[PDB]
Amino acid sequence: SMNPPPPETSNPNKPKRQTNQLQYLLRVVLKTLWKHQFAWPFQQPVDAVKLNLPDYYKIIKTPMDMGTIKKRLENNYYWNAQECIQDFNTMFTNCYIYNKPGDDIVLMAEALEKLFLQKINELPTE
Amino acid sequence: MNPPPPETSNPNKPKRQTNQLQYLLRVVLKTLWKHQFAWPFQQPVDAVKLNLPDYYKIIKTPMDMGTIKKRLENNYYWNAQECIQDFNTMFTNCYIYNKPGDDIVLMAEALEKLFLQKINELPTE
Repeated sequence: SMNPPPPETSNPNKPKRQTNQLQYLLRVVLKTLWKHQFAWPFQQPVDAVKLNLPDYYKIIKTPMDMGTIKKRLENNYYWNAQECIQDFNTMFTNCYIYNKPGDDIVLMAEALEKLFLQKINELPTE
Repeated sequence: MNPPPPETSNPNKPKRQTNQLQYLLRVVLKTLWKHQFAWPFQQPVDAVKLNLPDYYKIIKTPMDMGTIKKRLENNYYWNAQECIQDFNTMFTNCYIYNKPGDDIVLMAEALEKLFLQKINELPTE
């Protein structure tokens, strides 16, 4: 029933680089999704204890949230833009996995995913 | 606490069935209901669930698509403009409660654009 530690956000062993794509993922994609009116359930790790969801971390074994993605971008945790895109995709699919089609939280996640994809469509060239 | 939803049946008002009112239900309501952006507008805002204690302090004329649907089905509207006014109230309530450029406002603006495209083909009176 207890929450796991949050995902790691710093990797001292891993080389760092700053690219136009990674800058855009933080300053455009993360920032835009963060300020969306539907963003609140996704801004921090699911507190399954406080929300009374004892089965959440039995079902969701690869948790991800926007606060973690923000920290990973800030800490240069990602070398390839695709690692960051994968984390966003994990966050959305975790919502679809844990919940059921038509739940409001799912409709919120779907709207964020569609906006996310629109912003990714304009990712700077590699 | 949320207010009661808007009234949708008026036992005193006479009733009529017109091409414009049919179109508003069968075409306009139907098309808007199925838009990707429609769900936040399909029922009254549940300000208790969303923890928005200020919503019904700011929005004193609430309106939503489910109420419009019911009003059309119950012949609550005599004039098509009464129904058009309700859609317009729905959209402006979003602009009033929120701020320019908010994502929810952009959603309402897209629904309003579609609404106006459909109203442009409303049958004549």
